[PDB]
Amino acid sequence: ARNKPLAKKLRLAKALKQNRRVPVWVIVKTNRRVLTHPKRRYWRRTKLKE
Amino acid sequence: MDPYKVIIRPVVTEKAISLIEKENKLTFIVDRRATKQDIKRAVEEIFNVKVEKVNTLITPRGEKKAYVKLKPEYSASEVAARLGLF
Amino acid sequence: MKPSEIREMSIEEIDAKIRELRLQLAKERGLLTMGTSLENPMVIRNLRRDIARLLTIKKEKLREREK
Amino acid sequence: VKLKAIIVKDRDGEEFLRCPRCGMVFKRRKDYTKHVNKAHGWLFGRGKPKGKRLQKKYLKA
Amino acid sequence: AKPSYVKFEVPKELAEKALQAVEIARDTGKIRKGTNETTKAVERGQAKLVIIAEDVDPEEIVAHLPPLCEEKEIPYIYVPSKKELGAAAGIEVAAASVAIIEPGKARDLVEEIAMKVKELMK
Amino acid sequence: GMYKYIREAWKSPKKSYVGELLKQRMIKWRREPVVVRIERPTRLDRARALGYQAKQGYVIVRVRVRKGGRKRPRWKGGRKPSKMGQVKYSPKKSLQWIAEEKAARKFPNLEVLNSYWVGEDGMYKWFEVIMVDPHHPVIKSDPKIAWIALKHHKGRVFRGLTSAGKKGRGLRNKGKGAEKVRPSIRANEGKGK
RNA sequence: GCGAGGCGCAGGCAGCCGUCGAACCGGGGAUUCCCGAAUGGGACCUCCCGCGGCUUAUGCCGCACUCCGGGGUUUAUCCCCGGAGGGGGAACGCGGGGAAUUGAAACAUCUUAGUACCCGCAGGAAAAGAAAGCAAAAGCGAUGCCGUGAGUAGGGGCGACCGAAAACGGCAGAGGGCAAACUGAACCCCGGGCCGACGAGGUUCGGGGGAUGUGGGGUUGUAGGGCCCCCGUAUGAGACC
RNA sequence: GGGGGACCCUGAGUACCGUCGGUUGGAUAUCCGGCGGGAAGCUGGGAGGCAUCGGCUCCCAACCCUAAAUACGUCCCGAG
Ligand SMILES: [Zn+2]
Repeated sequence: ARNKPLAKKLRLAKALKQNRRVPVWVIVKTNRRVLTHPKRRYWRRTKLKE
Repeated sequence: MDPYKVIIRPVVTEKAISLIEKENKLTFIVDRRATKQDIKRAVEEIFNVKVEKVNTLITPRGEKKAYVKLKPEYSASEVAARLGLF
Repeated sequence: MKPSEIREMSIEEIDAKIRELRLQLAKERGLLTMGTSLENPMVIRNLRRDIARLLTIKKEKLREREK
Repeated sequence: VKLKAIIVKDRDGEEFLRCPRCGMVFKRRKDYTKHVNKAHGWLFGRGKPKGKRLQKKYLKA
Repeated sequence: AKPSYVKFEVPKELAEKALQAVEIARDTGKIRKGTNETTKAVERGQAKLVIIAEDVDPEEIVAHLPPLCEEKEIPYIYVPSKKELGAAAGIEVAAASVAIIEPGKARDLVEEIAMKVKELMK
Repeated sequence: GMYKYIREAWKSPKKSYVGELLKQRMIKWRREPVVVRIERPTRLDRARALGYQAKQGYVIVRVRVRKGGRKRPRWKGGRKPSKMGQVKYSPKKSLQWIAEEKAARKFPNLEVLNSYWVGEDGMYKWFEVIMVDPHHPVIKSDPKIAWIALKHHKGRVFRGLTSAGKKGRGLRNKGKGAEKVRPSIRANEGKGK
């Protein structure tokens, strides 16, 4: 929305920062056992809890 | 807020670099709990310069950014070179 | 920087050292994004922990003086 | 029988002396000593138990 | 507004006379201060004059004194203030009632008070 | 001394001056709050017997309670004929116990020690409740009452450790007929009352 | 403490830390954002807006409601000082409110059941506890839990079903205090001072309580205690701090 | 530390009765509560499964505290 409160904006910012892929160096360090995390999200498909 | 605990890091983006040379303006990422008065005091006291104006915003990633305009008698390029921004 | 040498200095220059270290920490954080030619990636961590040490022994000295 | 005071705490974490034979709680050492003497001297002979049933129990034991 | 345990109106001069009689008896004679002590004294028959405050609440404290003194044939009088009665008796706290056992130098004063009370209402 | 006279006077209020005194007192009391602190006990002999003393940490609170039983709220779901009673019901706690609980609610930091009946008209019953402050140095120093300052004595009225609570729990009966009242009501499946 | 490696799950790059003893382990400290009983005042967004003192300024300490024990005064509960309560906790605990499916081969007394659930109140356990009791040739001698008494006494459209205690054998065992009679300020708390050892104990001053009774005394049954009379002691024997 | 007394004290809307609702195996003989009534108090009072009278036995309410043996396991050691 055009008008937002700061607390909601900060929570949305935290979710935005969370939504990213696993580092490639993490993948090689873990030997391909860790390839993803449960916080991956698609804006038009998976909606935020808020 | 303590003058030495407001600034987190300078901004080294294309936009910030262009502003430094064009408008005598520095760009900092500062603590979100810092007001314009605190930012002005911090910059002036740290860099021994006089600041004309401060414009603050909060980025979509939750950080606080501050554009600080220096007085004409002081050059933002000199301070950028001092800090190594170049 | 080690506590043995930190304890030698007084509170005033401890504060001065904290100020200088915070300046350097901000400058190194800026250089981190500016350029990738970082010889020492651990400088930021070392500076942070040195500042924490300075504050800790500063408060210890304050307690000693008050007592 | 040993009647050394037991240490118990108050709602405010403050000190109290408890009688092991009765459970009565005091805050003054003089009062605790007076209680132990005046109320349990019969065990050591400086008195007599109170109550016919208690006296019968003591005689049997 | 006067409590029901009083039976007659005591003039201010007579009340002050009773207070000073209590003071003299305390200083030279013998008195019993306190409702329990005065009740015991009157029951034992050692009381020569009883003084009762007029502002005792609850009034169960001194509700028995008038009938008991009438039964035992002992003069009693009323005074305004418990604080004044206690101060005269010589204690740091108020006294609801007092009794005089030995008038001391107040023999004539006690006799006068008894005569006046007997005339007034006994 | 005077205590026996007070007890004799209050034995039957309508057979002495206490009748008129109580009539006036009730007229005064009907215009006071439900829970009101007072300075001195009205029945000194009863207060002293129940454990009241004239020193700091002791307070007296008069509580007014409504006479009669209780009416159960209308049941909304289907009920069997044995479960429909609404009006002819009585609380399992005595009105004295209820008044003590009300006084405890009014005063959070104090503990209820005991209480006594101080009069009643055709609508209201009045109880005077003794309350003790367990955090006062005088109370701590007095060994007679200092026991109340231990942790496991909190909310004693609410848990039913007062005299009224013991009577309501049925702990004044022992031997035959008192098999389900010890060690506690719940311990016997709540079957003793 | 341990003794050469270390930088979590987590096998990488680059670096730094450690012999001035790290990493790691046990103990003690420091920092400890915001909301939250949330408490100076507000929440359509865990973010905002105030009032008094100190502070040169950077900044600090107070300001919620319901009460207890005190003080001042503006007598408004207005201000100040000391102290309390609120919320949380898997199961267990204490005190109250309290159904229906179901069984009775239907169903209403009854059963389900003082159960599910609800309200209130505590602890590491809670509750009970020392006989106005039990028992009848004899007796026992506080309370609780275990075996058993016993599916017995007894309840019940005497239908379905429900349902104990005493006694006996064990675990553990512990008994004390008020009100009152009587005496009558000999008393308690708080804040200072000294003697003592810094402690126990002893003592002095100010303040708050206290004769509507602080303290001493006293606590029980063919009775106990008080008070009065007589006889006898302490020069000794405990107990506790 | 013991013998005598001729004097004093020993818990009230309480114990208890009638009635109503609940609860209980408690049955005319369980316990709790509401309503009306309500004592003696030491020259005294209570209990002994319907009520009362007499005998006998046991006890002293209407105030308070009390460790160990007991319940549970958000936790830990140990075992299968
Ligand atoms: Zn003891």
